[PDB]
Amino acid sequence: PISPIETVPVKLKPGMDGPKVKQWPLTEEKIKALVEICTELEKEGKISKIGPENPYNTPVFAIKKKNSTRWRKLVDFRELNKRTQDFWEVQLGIPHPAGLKKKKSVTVLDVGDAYFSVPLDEDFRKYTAFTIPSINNETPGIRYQYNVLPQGWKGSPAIFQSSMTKILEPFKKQNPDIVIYQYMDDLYVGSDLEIGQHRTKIEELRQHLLRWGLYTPDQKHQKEPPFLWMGYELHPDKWTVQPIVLPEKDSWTVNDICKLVGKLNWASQIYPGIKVRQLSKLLRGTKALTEVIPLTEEAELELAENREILKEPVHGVYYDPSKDLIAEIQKQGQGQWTYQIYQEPFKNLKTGKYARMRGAHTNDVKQLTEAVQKITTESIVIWGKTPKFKLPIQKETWETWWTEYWQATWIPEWEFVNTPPLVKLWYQLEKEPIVGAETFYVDGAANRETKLGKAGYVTNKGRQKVVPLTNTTNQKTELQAIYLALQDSGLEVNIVTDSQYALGIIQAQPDKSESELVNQIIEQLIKKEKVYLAWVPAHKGIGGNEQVDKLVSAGIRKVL
Amino acid sequence: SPIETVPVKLKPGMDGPKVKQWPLTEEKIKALVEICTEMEKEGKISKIGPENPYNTPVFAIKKKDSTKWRKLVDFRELNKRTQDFWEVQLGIPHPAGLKKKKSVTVLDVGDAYFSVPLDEDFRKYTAFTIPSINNETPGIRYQYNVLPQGWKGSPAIFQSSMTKILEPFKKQNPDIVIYQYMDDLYVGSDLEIGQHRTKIEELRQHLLRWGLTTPDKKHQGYELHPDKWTVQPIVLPEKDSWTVNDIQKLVGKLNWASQIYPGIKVRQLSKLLRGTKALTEVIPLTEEAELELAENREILKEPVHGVYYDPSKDLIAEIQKQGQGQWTYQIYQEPFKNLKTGKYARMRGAHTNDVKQLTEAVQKITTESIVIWGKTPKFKLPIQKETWETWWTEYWQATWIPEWEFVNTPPLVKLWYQGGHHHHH
DNA sequence: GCATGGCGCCCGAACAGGGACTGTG
DNA sequence: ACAGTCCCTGTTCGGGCGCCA
Ligand SMILES: Cc1cn([C@H]2C[C@H](N=[N+]=[N-])[C@@H](COP(=O)(O)OP(=O)(O)OP(=O)(O)OP(=O)(O)OC[C@H]3O[C@@H](n4cnc5c(N)ncnc54)[C@H](O)[C@@H]3O)O2)c(=O)[nH]c1=O
Ligand SMILES: [Mg+2]
Ligand SMILES: [Mg+2]
Repeated sequence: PISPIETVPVKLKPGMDGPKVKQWPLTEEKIKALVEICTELEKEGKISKIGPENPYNTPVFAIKKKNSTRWRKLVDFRELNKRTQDFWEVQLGIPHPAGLKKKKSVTVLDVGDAYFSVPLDEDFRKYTAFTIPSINNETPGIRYQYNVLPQGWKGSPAIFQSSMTKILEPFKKQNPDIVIYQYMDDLYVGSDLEIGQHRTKIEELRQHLLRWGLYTPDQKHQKEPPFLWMGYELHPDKWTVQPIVLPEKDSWTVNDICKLVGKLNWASQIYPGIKVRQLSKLLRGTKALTEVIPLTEEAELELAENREILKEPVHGVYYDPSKDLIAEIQKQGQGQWTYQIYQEPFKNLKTGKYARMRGAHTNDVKQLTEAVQKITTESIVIWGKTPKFKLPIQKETWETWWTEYWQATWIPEWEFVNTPPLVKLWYQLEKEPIVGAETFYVDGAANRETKLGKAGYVTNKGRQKVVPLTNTTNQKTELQAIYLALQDSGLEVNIVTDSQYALGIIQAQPDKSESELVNQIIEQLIKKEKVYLAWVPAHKGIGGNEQVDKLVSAGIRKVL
Repeated sequence: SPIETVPVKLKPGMDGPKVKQWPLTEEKIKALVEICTEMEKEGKISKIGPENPYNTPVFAIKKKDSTKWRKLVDFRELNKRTQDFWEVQLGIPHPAGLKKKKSVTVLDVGDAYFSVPLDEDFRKYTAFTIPSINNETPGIRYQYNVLPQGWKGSPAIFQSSMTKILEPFKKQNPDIVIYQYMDDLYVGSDLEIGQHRTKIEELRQHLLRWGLTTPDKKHQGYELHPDKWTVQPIVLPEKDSWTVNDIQKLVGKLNWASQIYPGIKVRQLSKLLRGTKALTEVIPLTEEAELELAENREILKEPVHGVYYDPSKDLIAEIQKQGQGQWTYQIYQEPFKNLKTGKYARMRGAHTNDVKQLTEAVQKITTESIVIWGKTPKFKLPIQKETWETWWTEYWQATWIPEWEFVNTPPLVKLWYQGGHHHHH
């Protein structure tokens, strides 16, 4: 039976007409499937045969189902969708087991031919016209036109979900105490009644739907502890991902690496420490899904260590609102971070990782801060609150930071945990000049046409140096200078410069970078004991600044 | 007895807003769902489907002295697309008055707007979607059927009414100036605080007789005083002795300053660093040097020339983190042509949470702008997009929301806007 | 020669903005 | 004294994959 629920009004974008794309070559064998199906949807009144006047059409096709025991008709309304009004999607996120609370009784149902049970706006039906070929392709098959939500349309998912919510509204009102998670047509109903009483409600519901056209086949979990839901196994007290099967092969293609990392990342949900960093580098730069990329050293190793983790399966524990949450993070590797949120020490509620490296030059504090924020958000989405943080960073370290960094910054309630490695700033620039230390005035310059460059320094103790540079940028030189000044520097040095660019990078105390040079500058700074970089308006004839310039900009701005 | 509506012609080639909803907290949602059930009951809003292609985010807030949650829509983007409507067809005029008054109070009169019905056509654009915790269910969508709290177009419509409601009050009190900017009413007078508050209490009353509600507080000063507002500019440090480092830095500021005021001269001071010396090395300021310095120090007193406000341009606000819980900001329309410049101190009855402070600071700057130009500035916030987008709502306390923008640019100019002048005692 | 919506991750291209040279006036 | 250009960095948006339906 179709549904008695009001259809949602849909329209095509202004000035545009229906689709008139022809039916493409189909498997004679496959065709069978569709012809079978269309004969059913016909008597069921879900679709309708149509006359000659209808000029629209859209290629259709089948695809194996979950158990490959049947087939799901799909339509290629790709051309229709572009000519169709926009919809605001009502699906905001995805449920998560770790956000689920315990309930004495539970059940989960699904809707047989779900889309196919929600009436499709009448006047829009015209365009949903398609054509089924004859078993032998002698003469035109039967032209059909959907009367219900057709798979492969912008509107179907959102229409249904919205209409499926309207259906559950009454029922929800009457039984405030029942919990119903609805993802599409997938229903998870959990309560604190007794097994039998439960079944009752479930009968109401299952029937309630039936009055609305939402048929409910007996392929819905009833009295089973292992509940198959949203890709997980839901147990009375615990849960976990469903069997996760990493691919096993000698050589790999680009696409193969994707399928891999995507699998591994989906496992990061609960399997702590999973890393895909290196594996991901393999797909750097334009490539092609087919191209056969080779697993480097790391990757081979990573995939391995990462493979030894999926050995001993893990489980997650459900959510208890009766006690605040805890999220702990640790520094995985350079750039990489992993975390886990729990309520009881060993019982991890859920795990994850944060590797995204944002920026050219940063450090650990800032990245650490990023994860905090990343988790905070993710936590509000699942539980609605922000958890307490256990961070491997000195309370003193951080205070220094936020009280010295020029940008506003903050971390919620958090406590220090001495679980190595530990985050810390690797050096600090002196606030005031150091007495009795070589004062390096540094600069550099370059020709934006020859790309040649001189980066030089000159000190008060009369020492001096300039180096020539093949193809550089007016910026890099200024950088080089400071490098030179730091190399040839002592253990306590003063460095004045006119380069904000340079000065800028250094002042944020970086401990990582994509810039070769900077890492060198970095390294050199750690080794130092008391550094102090100063700034001075370029071309203003100040102290030694004036001189270095004269030097470094020797043969790049003389004459034209 | 029917009740009319004003059609809201949207600007040509203007598409409505389509903003995704940002995840709210346990309480925020709870409270928001409740606020929405009633509003839907009182017919303020109605449930919509996905056939409507528009959206705007919403959230909730709990104000000072208040323990009731207030719905808050971010029509910021709708406001932008509906500007010609409220800035041209029907625009609330800004009186230069309260800028001058000795005391201004702000009333949340906004609730009035629910009283008038919103045009049917423009309604599609007021859509909003309430999220659900851990995504139990697909977001519920609603749209307003009455002027909504937060759209600049609402105060534009009610203008007709509000004025009438006030003609009496404005008659008996010919000195009090009242400005209506969005959901608020700025009431300013020269009276004494005690009498002022009273006149306010009378205004609240006056409003009640005309059915308008003004949320009341749990009552545990508050009101703004456009007098203690002082534009304070740059100050060259003054010390007994001087080192190269010092003179350099000084030339720093001065040089940067020469951008604001063109009078600054650096010539003589530059001479002091004539030649490559050590930093800690001490230097005595010469006769011509000392003059120039003081000569300059004088210039920094008279504000620039050409700082004339111009309604046809946007208003830009910049905040500098000075630390120690101290903050500084400048508001301008064209670079180096500051229209104002102040600071921001510590929290009373609260803590030192870096972010929260900016949040408070930003709001501070905004009202001052409202009071002074009856426009909101575009803020250049000194904090990472995420850090901010993570907690600004958690500390926000105003019905309006400014148009912010993020930026990072350290004190390369070495503390160009803070305390420097401190000689020996 | 094979579709839709939603979220996640990773990658890189496209576009934006801001300081600093450069040339012409 | 003001565009025109270059370097560098940050943000958004699109493609692929994973997972759900
Ligand atoms: C995965 C996927 C989903 N979807 C959209 C469209 C689809 N809605 N519909 N129709 C909705 C729900 O997905 P679901 O995975 O539940 O598929 P659907 O609801 O289409 O069929 P379902 O999977 O529920 O059906 P089965 O699990 O294969 O079989 C259930 C059994 O019940 C009996 N049964 C079902 N209907 C009837 C009936 N009318 N009369 C008698 N017996 C019936 C029958 O014996 C069958 O074996 O998501 C999509 O567009 N593409 C996809 O790739
Ligand atoms: Mg189904
Ligand atoms: Mg230079």
